[PDB]
Amino acid sequence: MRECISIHVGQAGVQIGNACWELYCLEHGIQPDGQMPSDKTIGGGDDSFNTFFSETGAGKHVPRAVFVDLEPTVIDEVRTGTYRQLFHPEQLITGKEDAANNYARGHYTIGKEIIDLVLDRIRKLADQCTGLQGFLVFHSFGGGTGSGFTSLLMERLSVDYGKKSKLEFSIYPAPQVSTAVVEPYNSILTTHTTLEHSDCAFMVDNEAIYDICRRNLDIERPTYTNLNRLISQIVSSITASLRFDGALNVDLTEFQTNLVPYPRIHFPLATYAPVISAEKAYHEQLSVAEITNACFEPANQMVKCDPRHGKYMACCLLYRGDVVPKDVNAAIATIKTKRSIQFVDWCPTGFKVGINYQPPTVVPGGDLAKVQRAVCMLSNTTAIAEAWARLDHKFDLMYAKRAFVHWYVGEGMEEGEFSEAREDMAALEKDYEEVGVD
Amino acid sequence: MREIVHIQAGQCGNQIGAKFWEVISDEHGIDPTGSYHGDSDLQLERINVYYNEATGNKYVPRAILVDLEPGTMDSVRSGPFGQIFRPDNFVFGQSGAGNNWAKGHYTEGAELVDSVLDVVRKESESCDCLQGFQLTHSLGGGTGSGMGTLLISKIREEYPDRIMNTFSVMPSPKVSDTVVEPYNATLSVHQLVENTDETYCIDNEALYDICFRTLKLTTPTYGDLNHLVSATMSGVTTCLRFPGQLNADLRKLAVNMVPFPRLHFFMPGFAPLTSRQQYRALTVPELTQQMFDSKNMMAACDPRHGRYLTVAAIFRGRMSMKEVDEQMLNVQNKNSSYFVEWIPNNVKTAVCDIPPRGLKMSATFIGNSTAIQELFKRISEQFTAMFRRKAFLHWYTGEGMDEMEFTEAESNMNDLVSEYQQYQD
Amino acid sequence: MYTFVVRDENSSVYAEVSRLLLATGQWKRLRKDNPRFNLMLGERNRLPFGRLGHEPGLVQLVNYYRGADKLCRKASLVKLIKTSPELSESCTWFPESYVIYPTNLTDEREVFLAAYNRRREGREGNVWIAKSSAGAGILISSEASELLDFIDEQGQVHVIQKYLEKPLLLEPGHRKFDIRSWVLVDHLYNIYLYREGVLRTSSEPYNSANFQDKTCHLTNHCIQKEYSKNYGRYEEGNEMFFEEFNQYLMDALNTTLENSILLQIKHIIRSCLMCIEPAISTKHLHYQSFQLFGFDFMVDEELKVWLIEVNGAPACAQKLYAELCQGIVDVAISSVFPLAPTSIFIKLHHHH
Amino acid sequence: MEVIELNKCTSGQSFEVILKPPSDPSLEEIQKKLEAAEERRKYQEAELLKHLAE
Ligand SMILES: Nc1nc2c(ncn2[C@@H]2O[C@H](COP(=O)(O)OP(=O)(O)OP(=O)(O)O)[C@@H](O)[C@H]2O)c(=O)[nH]1
Ligand SMILES: Nc1ncnc2c1ncn2[C@@H]1O[C@H](COP(=O)(O)OP(=O)(O)CP(=O)(O)O)[C@@H](O)[C@H]1O
Ligand SMILES: Nc1nc2c(ncn2[C@@H]2O[C@H](COP(=O)(O)OP(=O)(O)O)[C@@H](O)[C@H]2O)c(=O)[nH]1
Ligand SMILES: CCC(=O)Nc1ccc(C)cc1O
Ligand SMILES: [Ca+2]
Ligand SMILES: [Ca+2]
Ligand SMILES: [Ca+2]
Ligand SMILES: [Mg+2]
Ligand SMILES: [Mg+2]
Ligand SMILES: [Mg+2]
Repeated sequence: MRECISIHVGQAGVQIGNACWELYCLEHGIQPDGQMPSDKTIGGGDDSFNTFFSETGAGKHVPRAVFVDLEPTVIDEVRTGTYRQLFHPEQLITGKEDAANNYARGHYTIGKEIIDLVLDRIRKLADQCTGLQGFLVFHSFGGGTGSGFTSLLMERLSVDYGKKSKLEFSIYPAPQVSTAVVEPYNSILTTHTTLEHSDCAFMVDNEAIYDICRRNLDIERPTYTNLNRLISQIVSSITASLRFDGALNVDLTEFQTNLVPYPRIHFPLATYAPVISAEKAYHEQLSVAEITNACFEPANQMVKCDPRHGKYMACCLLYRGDVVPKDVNAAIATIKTKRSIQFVDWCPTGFKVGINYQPPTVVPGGDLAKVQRAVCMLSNTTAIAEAWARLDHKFDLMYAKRAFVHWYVGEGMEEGEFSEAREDMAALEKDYEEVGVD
Repeated sequence: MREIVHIQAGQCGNQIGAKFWEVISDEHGIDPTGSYHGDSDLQLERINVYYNEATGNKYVPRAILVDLEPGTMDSVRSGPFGQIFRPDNFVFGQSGAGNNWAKGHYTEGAELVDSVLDVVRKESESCDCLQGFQLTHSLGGGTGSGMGTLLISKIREEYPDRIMNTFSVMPSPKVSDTVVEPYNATLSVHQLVENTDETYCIDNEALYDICFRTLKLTTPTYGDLNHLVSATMSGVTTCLRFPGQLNADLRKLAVNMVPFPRLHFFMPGFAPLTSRQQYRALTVPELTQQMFDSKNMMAACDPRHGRYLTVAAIFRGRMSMKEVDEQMLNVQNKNSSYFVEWIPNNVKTAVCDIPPRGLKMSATFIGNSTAIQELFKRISEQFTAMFRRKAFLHWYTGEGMDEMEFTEAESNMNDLVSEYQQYQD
Repeated sequence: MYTFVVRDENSSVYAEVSRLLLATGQWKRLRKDNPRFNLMLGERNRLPFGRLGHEPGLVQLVNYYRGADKLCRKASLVKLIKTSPELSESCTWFPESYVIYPTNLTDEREVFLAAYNRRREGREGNVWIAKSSAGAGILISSEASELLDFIDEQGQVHVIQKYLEKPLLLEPGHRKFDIRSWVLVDHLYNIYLYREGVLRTSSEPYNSANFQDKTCHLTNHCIQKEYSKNYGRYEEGNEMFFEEFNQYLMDALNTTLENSILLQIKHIIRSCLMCIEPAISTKHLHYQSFQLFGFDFMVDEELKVWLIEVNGAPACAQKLYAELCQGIVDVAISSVFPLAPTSIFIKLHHHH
Repeated sequence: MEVIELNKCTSGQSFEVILKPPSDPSLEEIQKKLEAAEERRKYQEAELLKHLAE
């Protein structure tokens, strides 16, 4: 058994972290007070769920997690929420004034004064691990903390835990649920400084999650609660292999091996199906073929883009529920004969398939319906570069006029870090094109 | 705990400041004696932003009343909510400022500023985490203009990394007390360009025209003009004073509204604006159409003459948040020529469930528009019409000022006009 | 009020559509870089499809199908036909073609020579034509040594296909010609064929014993108007429209344009567009596509129709700009953005 | 269409299907960037105070 430490940075990271640990508990049978009746080993054990939970002598199963925010309002919900009992105070770190959506403020001005405190708390969790695999870092691209402080944390983690893997769950900025105008700056600044420190990053575009909520869940104006409960389902589907018995994606290292043959291109596309409304009278349960075929519909991708016009480098299918290998292979054959799935010539044309018999758990009273089988497909498509292009174009529009640059320069950042970060993105976009286009 | 420190200076500043605390105190359920009597927890969620909590569950505004003569502040102390203010927070002299910027900034005002800073420092030392300051004042007089901007200069020196916000009443010859108001306003504007993060520009002519033409008030009074300022000040601070998914503090607002440090002068607006047909329900389209109408704008500047750098709209009341997005996108997607295309998604909307007193719903408009250069052009023209003949300068040179300082104020604002002009094309 | 942007100033077609759109008083043109648009009349090359459909509350529409280049590129069309089972390598309406890369750079050099040597040995007509997309650069020859050596002198991909040695000739004149069909595919992937076609005829008598002079062999409107001496002799602008051409087929061949030619044309159009539908369809896409296509066909003396190429950014005949451009606004633009017949198109029903 | 590496357990199984074969900064340097930016802030504020001193 090897432990994984989860780090939630900024509002988006913390609120998403809250929704995942709520789900993790419902999946593992852990109650809000930390007890786990099915855990026959009291105050110890090296089971699969122990990769995410330590155990006290009193039988409490405590998340291996750290929550960090430069302002306390969001983390205070954790301290007084339903699962307040899961964590102890050392795990929740709050400052007193945030980064004002200013990358430079989170990375430099404020980050410099709190980084050693966060590293000390993470070190405490690390000392409880007999074989730490690495870290899962949840953050937004847009926030000043999620962008500026996260990149600072990733740089130090690479120094303090050189041989440890680091995965990201990053929230891509979408105007429908944002009042900030500078988020292209922050996103591109944090991608530049984090790129060499992240082994694998799962980008979720709020625009995609927003449209899935309005389309499949019939939510006219989704809230962060609606968005986060759906996001934590995809996150859970991705981390289940680490928390349950299995043989695929059993440790963080396997995510890079199976999904990232080229280091810089480490942003897999996630696609999830089915998402059915709970308020629905009663839905017809979809088959293995129908949910697998849905993995190649843009409508259920965590980032809107057209995989038909890119090249695949890897492809995992993570099933949960009533699924047997026979059915999966039948659907795959049917899809290849109907879909446009172009692999890069230097990669095998195939699919790694993982099946977990336990169907997706849904939060009681939540928006999602209980289904008998679900799948999350992780595919490394060059088509996700459309997201970088969109973001780099918005950056170019404002930076040409140096709009808002003074806010960053005023917090000690050099203007030349903008162009240095931007040129890195232009090189990232060129890598994708060299790999995907003829 | 993101506390704001309020300062009101001079006649205009204290009279507009007074009504402001009167309007929001009613919104937060605080009575004239400081006791809460509302019926919703939303009234107290962010109550500490503007109020200090005293013994016995009393709420005392975090405001400092400043003037160089006693009169207006004796009025406040005897006004409706006069008893609600901290007695030690009244700081005033006896000389007056005679509508003289040099008296408020260099002579009379300099003698009193240190004691005002002692009270400011007192209110700050008790804030768990101070967001920043807001000042209400006019630019055409002497105390709010000259001493107000002196206060700002010294507050920025002692709190260099706090946000400094002002509600600045701009003089107009149609609603004028003395002919020297362009002098005082030109001198103050440069101080604001240097030492404020956000300045809400309130033109007394726009206030007058609205009272006369829209509200149908035959003979507007300063009281009528102050009702508009009250409601507008309540509107722009709704996000700060009530809970919502925005979670915005002064520095976050500034960061998304000010793309260039000197261009931080805002056009505020308010809707509805109805004469006494006053009980009619106002639909979201109507609300949105008016909010973007120039006749609902208080800078007396035609937005169609410039371009919006950033826009912030706050809707108050129980309404269709889905229906708001549609009409907001409709205004943008029907007049996109007046928005700079080099700032993606520069029009933001925020909702609030609690409506102002006596209205099912309302909308407050906050625009960073290059059209505001028209306001500074008027002032500059009126300044030059007198300064070219050195008319009325003896009032100022008698206080130790030199003509050179006036020539520089003149140039400083014509530079500001030019900076707005380059971003308009 | 709907908004659109113009990013292809050289498009005579959409220059008219933009003109018509503004004439409705319900469409407003924006600067070519304004993202808040309903309709993009985009550029030909490197159109940024990835930036479409990400503006909240705007239904966005573009006049190009992403991925249609596979059909409108010389080499791409050949590869698409030979690799797609829907068309197969035994496709009977497309001339035997081969993709040939210049030796200074897969490639079908040896496969071409195998079929060539077979034709030369069997006394059959062995005349081929070499062309590419980078042309205004065409060569017609019966010797395989001349065709290949011509491609090596270039630096771009070329295609060698069978030259139709028995083309149908119009009388009087004894002259070659080609047929241009305009096809409009809307966002729902309905295939509409403009009822009005055009024949680009050669004003010179077809001479089979001299492919060196390419004035009677190439029916391009620009070649006839520059190197031919009988331009505009038989019909105005070397352009014969369907009404005249149909009357000729009846007096000369005792058949109609519908029976003898149009059925094959409508069949070829369906087969090509249906083939690539799953690859380019925007049914479940965050934005919507439509595109105007210009198909070029050949007719041999057996009244069999052959496909020459497909044009993704075609032009229209001067006399047909008004009717066609209006039709574009009706079925492709107003169908998505309605305003406050006897359709000029022939809907080619099919299974999606 | 080949299935390889079938692994079965009580809570699921996994396998690999193949349809076709193929064809940092030290801790010293991070503090320098954090202190260099803090130096540019101190310098800018020093100029602001110098300005207010004049
Ligand atoms: N999906 C999702 N997105 C969120 C959530 N909270 C914030 N965001 C997005 O994150 C971006 C804003 O950054 P935040 O995370 O709120 O800011 P921060 O990381 O706390 O840093 P500060 O600027 O210091 O407040 C916007 O694009 C929001 O849409 C959330 O709970 N769920
Ligand atoms: N295989 C073939 N057999 C006989 N003639 C052919 C031929 N391929 C091309 N042609 C002649 O060439 C002309 C079309 O050439 P092609 O279409 O390849 O060039 P092009 O694409 O630059 C013209 P456009 O795109 O405007 O239709 C036709 O008029 C036809 O007569
Ligand atoms: N809107 C408004 N403007 C005022 C009020 N009182 C004065 N003014 C304006 O303020 C300017 C005079 O400044 P004033 O505040 O009287 O001078 P001060 O007391 O020395 O600061 C003139 O332009 C007046 O029109 C008021 O109550 N409301
Ligand atoms: C700037 C205008 C001004 O100074 N006005 C003025 C007039 C009379 C007296 C006594 C004092 C005064 O201040
Ligand atoms: Ca145990
Ligand atoms: Ca590393
Ligand atoms: Ca004195
Ligand atoms: Mg935050
Ligand atoms: Mg006065
Ligand atoms: Mg062509």
